[PDB]
Amino acid sequence: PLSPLPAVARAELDARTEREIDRARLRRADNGFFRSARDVESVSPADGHAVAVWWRQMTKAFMFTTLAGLGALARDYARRDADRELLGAFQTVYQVIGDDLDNAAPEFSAVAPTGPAGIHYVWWDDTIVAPLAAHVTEADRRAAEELPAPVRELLAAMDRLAAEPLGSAVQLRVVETIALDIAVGFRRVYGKVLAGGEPVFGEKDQFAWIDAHIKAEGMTGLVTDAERGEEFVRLVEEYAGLWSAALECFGDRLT
Amino acid sequence: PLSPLPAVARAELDARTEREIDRARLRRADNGFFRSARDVESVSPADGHAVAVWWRQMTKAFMFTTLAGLGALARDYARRDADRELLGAFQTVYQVIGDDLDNAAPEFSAVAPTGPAGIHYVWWDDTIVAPLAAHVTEADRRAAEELPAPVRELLAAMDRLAAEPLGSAVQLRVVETIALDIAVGFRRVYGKVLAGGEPVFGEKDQFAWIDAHIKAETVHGMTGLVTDAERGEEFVRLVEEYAGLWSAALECFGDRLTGA
Ligand SMILES: CC[C@H](C)[C@H](N)C(=O)O
Ligand SMILES: CC[C@H](C)[C@H](N)C(=O)O
Ligand SMILES: [Fe+2]
Ligand SMILES: [Fe+2]
Repeated sequence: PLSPLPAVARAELDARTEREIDRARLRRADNGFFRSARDVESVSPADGHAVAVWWRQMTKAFMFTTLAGLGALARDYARRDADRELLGAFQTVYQVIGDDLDNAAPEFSAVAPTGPAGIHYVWWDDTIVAPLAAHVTEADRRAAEELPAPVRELLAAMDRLAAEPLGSAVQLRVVETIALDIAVGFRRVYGKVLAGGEPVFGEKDQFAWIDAHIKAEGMTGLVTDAERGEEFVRLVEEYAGLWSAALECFGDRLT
Repeated sequence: PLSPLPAVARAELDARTEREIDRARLRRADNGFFRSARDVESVSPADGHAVAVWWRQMTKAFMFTTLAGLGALARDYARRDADRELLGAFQTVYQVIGDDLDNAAPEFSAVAPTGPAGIHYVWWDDTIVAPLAAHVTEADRRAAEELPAPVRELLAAMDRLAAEPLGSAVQLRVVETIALDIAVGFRRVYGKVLAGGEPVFGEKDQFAWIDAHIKAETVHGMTGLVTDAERGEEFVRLVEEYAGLWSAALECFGDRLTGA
């Protein structure tokens, strides 16, 4: 009869994880991506396009490997009797993934393309990558798809967490924290990409994907014993560090 | 370059799949569960309770192992380029799971409890198993939890499909075919449970779980996830196995309703 840790023990896990995120240099003030997105004067199409391709692959992998992690947990709950407080947290994960896979929240369903075109990595590909690709060469496009080492390392960690029953809680706990600052950074960068001196993105609804996200924006509820709690913090530490290294790679390329 | 098979080959897979469901004797007129549910004059609390406990465990495993199977497919899609037609079929699996996990379809959310109390195996436990359990002895309650062999075999197949990237497609293809007849069967069975001379289910709203399932299946493809001919053969083999085990588990229900 599986149950979550007592509340006060879960509050401690929340504080420890909020500290690891601090420690990983992911806050609006500490990560170079959020800073460069604000500081830099203009962005070349090739630089903006490369970051857009990297993000497409990162968010694709985030969605699918978080769903896989939820499935790993589902496999366990098929063979145990999770109590209703655990089941509620399990439902939350399913609901949150539904933003990226099916535009669940009204902030998304009103504006997103329907069907598969609305899946968030596809919607990003169609509305950010594609208009930038017209301003770059095929050789550039192929180069952008050879992902840099910090992005590759984060994707490798997502593949490992795809098999971990704690994996979806780890990924959503970290990503939900930094999501809004990422979205605001993108709103800024792609307003500053210029081609014939002129902005590539110059209408309102070319930012639909980004603005829907800024509008739109407990996981420890799935920890069932103190040991799994320790594993949760260990995994958050690894994953938060890899996310930070990947976002600094964004900042470096934008300069 | 990951794409569904051409529409001609998928239509052929669909026909082979319908034939496997026919051969498994899962149709309305074939399976002993639907027959017994229509024919029996009355159902004892102990017999109704046992079937409801077995059902609770079967539908709990169906939900979690189908979601696990979707996760196994997600593992593969994380590193491949599935085209938009595959992605659309993937979205559909996610949406359909949401009925049981989150009462996604409006027919369900209009009556279901909110939060985890609305998960379908939990809602069944609270509204069907619990009122029946008031009318059975402790010995009988413990016996009901000793699941019979055909039920255990089906749960084991569900565990095996939890790891299979085709597993969610296999389970939904079969269950969506038989869901209406199962729900109608339960409406008939639990309408005929009497304790003393009184109906155990004497108020319309006690049937809410069953009536919602009947409406959702009434008022309203998985082969689209098959990406080559070798996977198509595996899909048909898995459907044959899984449909056979579903039919045997339902035959076990029918036997319980007609026992000496
Ligand atoms: C990593 C996920 C981010 C924050 C966003 N939800 C997206 O669709 O890309
Ligand atoms: C096996 C699933 C059946 C058809 C129903 N959806 C339920 O919640 O039990
Ligand atoms: Fe998203
Ligand atoms: Fe259901």
